[PDB]
Amino acid sequence: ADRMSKWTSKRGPRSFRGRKGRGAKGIGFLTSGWRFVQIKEMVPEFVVPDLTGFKLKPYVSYLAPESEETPLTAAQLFSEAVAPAIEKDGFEPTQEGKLFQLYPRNFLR
Amino acid sequence: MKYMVYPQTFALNADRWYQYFTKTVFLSGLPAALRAVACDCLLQEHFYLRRRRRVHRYEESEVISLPFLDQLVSTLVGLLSPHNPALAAAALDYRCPVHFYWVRGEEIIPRGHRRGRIDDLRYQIDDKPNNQIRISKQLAEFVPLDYSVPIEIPTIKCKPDKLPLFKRQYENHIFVGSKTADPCCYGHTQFHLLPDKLRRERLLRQNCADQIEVVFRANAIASLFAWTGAQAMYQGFWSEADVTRPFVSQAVITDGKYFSFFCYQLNTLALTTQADQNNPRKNICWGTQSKPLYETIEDNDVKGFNDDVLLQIVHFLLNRPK
Amino acid sequence: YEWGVRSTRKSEPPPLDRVYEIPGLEPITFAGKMHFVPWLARPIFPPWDRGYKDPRFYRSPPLHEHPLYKDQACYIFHHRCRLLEGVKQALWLTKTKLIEGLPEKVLSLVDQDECVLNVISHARLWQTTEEIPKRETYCPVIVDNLIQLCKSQILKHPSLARRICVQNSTFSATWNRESLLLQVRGSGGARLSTKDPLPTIASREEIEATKNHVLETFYPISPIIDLHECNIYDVKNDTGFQEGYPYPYPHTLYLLDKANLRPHRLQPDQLRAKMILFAFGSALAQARLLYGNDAKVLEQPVVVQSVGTDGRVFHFLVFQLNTTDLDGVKNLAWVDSDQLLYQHFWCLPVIVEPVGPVGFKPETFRKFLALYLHGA
Amino acid sequence: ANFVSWKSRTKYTITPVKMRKSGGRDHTGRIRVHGIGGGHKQRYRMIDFLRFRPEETKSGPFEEKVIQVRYDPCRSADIALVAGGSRKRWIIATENMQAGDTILNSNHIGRMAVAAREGDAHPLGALPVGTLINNVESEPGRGAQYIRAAGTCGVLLRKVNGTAIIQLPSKRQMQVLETCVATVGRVSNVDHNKRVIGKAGRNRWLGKRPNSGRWHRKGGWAGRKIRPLPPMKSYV
Amino acid sequence: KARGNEYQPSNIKRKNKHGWVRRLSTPAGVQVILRRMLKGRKSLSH
RNA sequence: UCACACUGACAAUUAACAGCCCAAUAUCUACAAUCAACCAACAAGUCAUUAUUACCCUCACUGUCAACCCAACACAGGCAUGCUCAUAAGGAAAGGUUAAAAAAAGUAAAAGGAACUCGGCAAAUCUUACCCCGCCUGUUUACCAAAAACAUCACCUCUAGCAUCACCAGUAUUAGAGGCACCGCCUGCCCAGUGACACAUGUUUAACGGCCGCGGUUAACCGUGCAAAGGUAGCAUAAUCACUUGUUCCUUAAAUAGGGACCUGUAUGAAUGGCUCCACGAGGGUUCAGCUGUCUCUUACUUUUAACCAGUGAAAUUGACCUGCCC
RNA sequence: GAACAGCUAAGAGCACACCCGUCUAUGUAGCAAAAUAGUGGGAAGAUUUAUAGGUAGAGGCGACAAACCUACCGAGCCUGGU
RNA sequence: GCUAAACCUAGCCCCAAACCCACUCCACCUUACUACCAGCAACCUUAGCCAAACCAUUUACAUAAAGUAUAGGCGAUAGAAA
Ligand SMILES: [Mg+2]
Ligand SMILES: [Mg+2]
Ligand SMILES: [Mg+2]
Ligand SMILES: [Mg+2]
Ligand SMILES: [Mg+2]
Ligand SMILES: [Mg+2]
Ligand SMILES: [Mg+2]
Ligand SMILES: [Mg+2]
Ligand SMILES: [Mg+2]
Ligand SMILES: [Mg+2]
Ligand SMILES: [Mg+2]
Ligand SMILES: [Mg+2]
Ligand SMILES: [Mg+2]
Ligand SMILES: [Mg+2]
Ligand SMILES: [Mg+2]
Ligand SMILES: [Mg+2]
Ligand SMILES: [Mg+2]
Ligand SMILES: [Mg+2]
Ligand SMILES: [Mg+2]
Ligand SMILES: [Mg+2]
Ligand SMILES: [Mg+2]
Ligand SMILES: [Mg+2]
Ligand SMILES: [Mg+2]
Ligand SMILES: [Mg+2]
Ligand SMILES: [Mg+2]
Ligand SMILES: [Mg+2]
Repeated sequence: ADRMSKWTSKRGPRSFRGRKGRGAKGIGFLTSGWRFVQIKEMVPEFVVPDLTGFKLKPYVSYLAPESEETPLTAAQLFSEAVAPAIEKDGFEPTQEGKLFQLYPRNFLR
Repeated sequence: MKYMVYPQTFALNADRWYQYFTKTVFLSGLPAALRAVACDCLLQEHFYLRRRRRVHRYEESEVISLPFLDQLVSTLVGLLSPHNPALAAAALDYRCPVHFYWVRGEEIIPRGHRRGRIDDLRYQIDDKPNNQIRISKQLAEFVPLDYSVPIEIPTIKCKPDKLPLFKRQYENHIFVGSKTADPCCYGHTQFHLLPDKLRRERLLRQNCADQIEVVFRANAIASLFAWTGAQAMYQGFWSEADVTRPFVSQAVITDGKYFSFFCYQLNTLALTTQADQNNPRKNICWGTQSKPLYETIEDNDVKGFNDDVLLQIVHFLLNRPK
Repeated sequence: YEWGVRSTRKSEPPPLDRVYEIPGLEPITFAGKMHFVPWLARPIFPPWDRGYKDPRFYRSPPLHEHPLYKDQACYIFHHRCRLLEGVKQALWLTKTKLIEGLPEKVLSLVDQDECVLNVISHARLWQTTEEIPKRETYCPVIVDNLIQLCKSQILKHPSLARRICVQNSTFSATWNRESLLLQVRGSGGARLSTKDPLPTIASREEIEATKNHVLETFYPISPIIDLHECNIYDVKNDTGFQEGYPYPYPHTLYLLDKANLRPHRLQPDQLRAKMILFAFGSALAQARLLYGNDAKVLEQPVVVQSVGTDGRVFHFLVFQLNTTDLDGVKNLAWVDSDQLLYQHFWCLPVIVEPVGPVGFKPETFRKFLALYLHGA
Repeated sequence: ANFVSWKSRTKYTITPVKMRKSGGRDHTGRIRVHGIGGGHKQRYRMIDFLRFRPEETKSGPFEEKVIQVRYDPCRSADIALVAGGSRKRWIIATENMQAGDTILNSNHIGRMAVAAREGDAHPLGALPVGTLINNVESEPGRGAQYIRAAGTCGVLLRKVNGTAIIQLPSKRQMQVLETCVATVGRVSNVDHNKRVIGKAGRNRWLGKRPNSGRWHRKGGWAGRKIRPLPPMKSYV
Repeated sequence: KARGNEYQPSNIKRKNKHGWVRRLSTPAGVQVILRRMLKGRKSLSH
């Protein structure tokens, strides 16, 4: 009966162990007489692109030049994408019916 | 503590493990009204039988596969009675458990207060066939006693605990279809059926496409071995007192469309190391590939029906006991 | 006396804040925040309604809104409907005669025991691993073993191959009395089907002479008393098969009654009543499928049998429907109650008495075989 | 202090409702009545004390019929389920009430007296003078409350205007309205007071803990009080 | 008899008696947790 | 570093074993378990659905180790379920040498078998009679008192005319508060005093409690005073202040021990319950046939213990001690 | 929910497992802040017990030991008044 | 000479001034350290030890005025303002 041990799935009895668990993020739900159904929609599908022809490497060479850091912000992005704004003389007001919404984290990473 | 062997398993390449735990020898091959009756029985549960409650995909193998198989078995037993008089006085048990217990090899305790002692690991098969037939007399021998068949047996160069086969302690039961105080102790054919878990569609969805037939083979081997061992123990034979005569058996498996048959020939019962160094005999288990009984059914009419499966079923059910 | 108890019922909500009774300002409630607050007033949220439909969390409409909600409450009948009076209620609901004796043809068709004794002993002791089995285990096993023993005689009678014993089979039939509407439902056991129909036992002379006697009333008890009163029932009849299906005509309703406990049983009288009702419903469904839905007198009467339940006690019922217009002539049924094969069985040896059944009689097996034959 | 009353059943069900014993505990958890607890499990059956109560789309009288006479563990007197019309309802059983008997349930106050059987029930306005009754109600349509134990039975004294004085078994006069319903005869389960317990086993099975061990000194209330009959209490 | 074993181990009873939920259900446990935090204990509840 | 389970790194355990649970509208659940089939009951009881609406996406998650828990510990202490009631599993009372004294667990006895002791108290021969208390069985001070007390079914006293949260989902054969404790004889007087019931100067005792003194004739009996009544039946030196080892018979040859009849019991006594009574009490005593080293009068033997060799290795206690006898 | 072998035949008797602890002898820093072997009462019921919830000090419970309520309860422990 | 004592930096207390902290990722009110579904939650004279030999009245938790007027079984003590 220690007070420092982190309460996990290796402390409580059968019922507690069965109900508790690790933060693995469940997939589907449970219904009927112990019949867990897996929902393909909730399953995390990893979109892996094709690496053929990728001339990049995970390590950079030492012969590259040194440059200062430029924190990219909204002002810099607006300045970079200023060609149509000046040519006029692309913006969504409500993104409720949008798939990849911004403020409400509807996507994953 | 003993390994809880399950005939209807889902492991990969479990056939070799089962053959090693049983010491068998697999061999590919074998040692108008009926067609209409089978088509009618199919179409019945497939369209005619009005289901009050809507059946789903999970409630399919338990509402359309079991009743149809039971009706087919009943019709076959009823139609083959004149040609086969041994089936008239036969006892058919609908859904009856089959248990058997045996020992195989040794195992030293790896860690604990029992370290350094030999503990003969045990096994147990708790098969639950859908329906089987029983006859007082015994089947013929087909294969004679003691056979060569130089094909060797799988070795399995690792601990048996690696494969999803865990240990559990409970009442050791050796049951065939009835108790020892019953004349209808022998049989011939056996019927089984895998649940929604071991569906060929599920295996195709994943990458275990080569295990489709392996699962059926392992299930049939386990069922036949449990049946033969229990029926031999019912006669008094066991490890020390080896069986004097063979206990041939037959079993048919399927999943809803594909059918395949498997034979057996129990030769010995001593699976322990105390009587295996001088036991050149070994068991045999024939089998065939899975063939489709019918392509598809349109509303209320079969498409590509198969007659070879029905002919093989008739040949298996007509075998008279000598 | 009002049953409910205030403490058990839903607790009455607190009184509304006195700020809402002022017409009409904006009461500063905690609606702006997303959590309970002690101070400030309490708002009045509107009735939220989910847009999409979730099968796991779907609420059905009330009884005042349905596709076929009828005003005439029809009383349905199922296997669970445990009658009160007994066989008289079933006779009144069916309008048929009760004859205490099987017909002559069935008894004459009779003109062995070791196999029956062995099967009984097996189903009662050896059919399971543990000792002292349960009714739920050996009742269907006994029924199946008896069916197999009766069917094994195909070598003698080659006409016994044109039949099959299904399992999950249901039926439906609706009819009027004086003058409410009634309804029945399928069973929950076995069912034997035949290709050709059964022969007519009683001739038209008996059907015409039955007009003399009348039904047996039971004032003040009503024929419903125990029947399930259920609205939204759909009067459209239905059977357990579809058009163009081999073995359409029935033969004997091999319904069973599991239940390991006495209170969960159906009793002899009520079980016979349920069997008679099921036979009448099946006969009416067959007649409606063959002829039309109009109320008239049938020319070719049908026959539907049914066997009792319980491994020990056994009952027999041979129905014979000949008229569909209830509201005239009537039907007649042959009953054979309290037949019971073998009195008691001793699983373990008491200390005197061997391990086996006692009080066995072969007449039960003979009657079972005769009922199975009938047409062959 | 979790204490939920098992009395949760709005619909009058016929099946024995699972009775959860109390043992003298209130909603808090403290004992307020000693001598309750430790007994055999029982199942309460919803009794229909209100004798007169027509079913759906009904109003006029309706006969009844007895089916069986069972025992009730929640009280001393036995019960007997009676079916009437298209429904059933548990009610208290009367003396000499065998299975299959007919029970009449009416409410029309006839001009003269009505010879009531040993089971039927009629309003006090149609009962002869001097007749044993039981299950008397307090107000019109209230429900039976008085005279409901085993063997208890009150005799009818007299009727004054639209009222009727009922002599309760305790030799107490009670004025009840004439339009109220009440059964006749005495309750079943005769010779109950003479039922010798025999041993403390049955007493504990019934659910009655032993008395306390404190030697309570008898004060003034222990003496015999030869009090007279109390005044007649009316409900009008 | 041997009364030295006054403690019976059980996680359900422990979590139900000295539980965070049971503590916050009343101001008693709230004040207890506040005092334990002011003191600086590493473990506030069980 | 008893002796070498102590440190840093290495990875098992893979679930199919049990949980992780059932979308609603309304309506059906009375014929126990005890092989449940005869009998046989009382403690009245442990397992079940209906038509419709909508749904045919399916095998993820938690523990799978061990010599293990709770008592400061590697503690002769406590722990339920299925299997065998000595086994296919589960362990080493002896670290070596000797038999110091004494103590504990056992073995044998020439003679008596309770004559030792307050007491038939560990010992096994093993079962019989007479008394006290209690009706039993059980509970009682966990951890010195386990009873003759607390309780128990029988009896009896008082209070309540009654629905929602215990009593109670009940109704003067019921519920609540109480004295004693079955069965047989039975339970005689009283409100002077307190309390309660009264509203009628009263009732209540199976409420708290009390039921005579003097002189004359061991005594019928006579006179007198007080008071509401002056101890009724029964029983007896008792579980009963002192007198009291009472009178007397038996029980031992030897009896303040035990039983059988008497009360100057001036302080026994009838629900503060009195006296008998077929069963029973680890409750308290006596005793007829048999005994066991308790004794007469003890010894010999085995084990732990005891003495030396090797090590871990301390408590309470200590003012310092160079620490004797007689008057 | 679970437990109660077997023998003679009713809150019957002996007796396994189990609940309780009348005596003997060891110890009181003992193995143990209540232990060890035998002699013992119950062991089909008013019995024992696995799980969870409820009754807490100006109190709860009590088949009354004015006993018990986390090893010391004629009335606990800790915080501040100490 | 074996066992054993010697080292100030960490840090703290008393004051001045000034009003301090609370989102790398995720969980955090159910069995906190748990992603995922249909109910009521707080607004209550503090008491007491102690002193008066006990205690039942009573007793506290800038400077001067002044411990003055007053209260106090008129006493232990309390106690301001202009
Ligand atoms: Mg009492
Ligand atoms: Mg008392
Ligand atoms: Mg394990
Ligand atoms: Mg200890
Ligand atoms: Mg040793
Ligand atoms: Mg030694
Ligand atoms: Mg001697
Ligand atoms: Mg002496
Ligand atoms: Mg002496
Ligand atoms: Mg003795
Ligand atoms: Mg006693
Ligand atoms: Mg107690
Ligand atoms: Mg004690
Ligand atoms: Mg005790
Ligand atoms: Mg003691
Ligand atoms: Mg007593
Ligand atoms: Mg008296
Ligand atoms: Mg004396
Ligand atoms: Mg003596
Ligand atoms: Mg006793
Ligand atoms: Mg030494
Ligand atoms: Mg007993
Ligand atoms: Mg005993
Ligand atoms: Mg006392
Ligand atoms: Mg101090
Ligand atoms: Mg003082």
